[PDB]
Amino acid sequence: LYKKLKREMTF
Amino acid sequence: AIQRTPKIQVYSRHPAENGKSNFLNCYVSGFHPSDIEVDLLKNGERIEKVEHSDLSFSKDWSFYLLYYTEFTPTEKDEYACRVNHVTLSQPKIVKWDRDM
Amino acid sequence: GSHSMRYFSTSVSRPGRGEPRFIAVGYVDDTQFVRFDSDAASQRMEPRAPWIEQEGPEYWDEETGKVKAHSQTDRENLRIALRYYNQSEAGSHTLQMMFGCDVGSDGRFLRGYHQYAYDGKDYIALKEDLRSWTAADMAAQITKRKWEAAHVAEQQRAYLEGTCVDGLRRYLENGKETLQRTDPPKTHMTHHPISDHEATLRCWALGFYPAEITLTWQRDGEDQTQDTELVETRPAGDGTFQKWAAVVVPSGEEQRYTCHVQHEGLPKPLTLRW
Repeated sequence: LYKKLKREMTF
Repeated sequence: AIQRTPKIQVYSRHPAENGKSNFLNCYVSGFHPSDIEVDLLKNGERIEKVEHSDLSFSKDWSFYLLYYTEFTPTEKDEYACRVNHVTLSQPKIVKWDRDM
Repeated sequence: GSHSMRYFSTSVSRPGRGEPRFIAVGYVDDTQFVRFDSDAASQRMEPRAPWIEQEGPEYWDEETGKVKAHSQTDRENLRIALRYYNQSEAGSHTLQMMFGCDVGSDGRFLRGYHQYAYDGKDYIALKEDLRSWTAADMAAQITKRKWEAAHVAEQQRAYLEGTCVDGLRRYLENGKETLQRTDPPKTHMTHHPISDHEATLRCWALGFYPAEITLTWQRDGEDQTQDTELVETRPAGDGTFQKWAAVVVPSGEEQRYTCHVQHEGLPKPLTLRW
């Protein structure tokens, strides 16, 4: 089961 | 942008029996960057249908790929593996040993 | 015994050729199960394991949605990094990413991993305590300060412990045939002269799973790691693994040497003598 960050966060 | 020279290993899946259907594996590992070219040779000629595994790396962030093909060795037939990489002045060719 | 599940993400820019290439693969222990490829025409997460083909399409649609979210995350992560370090866009740069979790023999949570690497070197990563980040350079401290304020460490910790473990738990059931097995290695020695005063002793381990193994050479019970050549463990291609170590010995002193093998599938370690 792959990670899902609710709000996708980038550098 | 660090660089790593690949560790090439060529070998049969099962220990070879002349006239028995085996798999030929060329396994490169511990290299960087990820772009690499691997071919499998029969007496010096490139083999057509060859599948490679999916790109993955180890804990040290070094990539490893497995190129494999089904084959039936003989006493005569020479096989080898040819790998080019940004770290190699020329492509390196590795002949397959029945005892390696 | 203890078990592990990891996802490995690799992104590579190709400046003249357009969009970066994203490649991700799943693993349970040393067994691969799924994969995803940016340049694949399928544009879907595909099973690489036979025991995971049984999953419903609700599962596949969910996974393939999250992996695409990560793919574009890393594509922009690459743009941020070329800005952060001020590398020219003509260069091709790499971002590797790994995350996963470990469980004990009974299945309780053990450790967790969330980490990135830029051009083969550690960029950022999650500490074992899972409340903090390790950031090498001053570029990563920016992302660290970004991810601390956004409470990223807490959300992944919830994933790693809650979701990562529960999936690993069902996988280890689904694949009980393959996954939970342990294959003992089939071992032997080969003898290869070079000169008339020297010969090569090679100790083999064949067809073993998992791949973690320890090969050893000795003389008279004393450890020979001086003259030892030992290859990296190689996948057999059928799901098992192979390895060997070798020493050059004076002939005829050969049975004065012993080879020692340790593996999970072995009740007692093995001793091989010529």
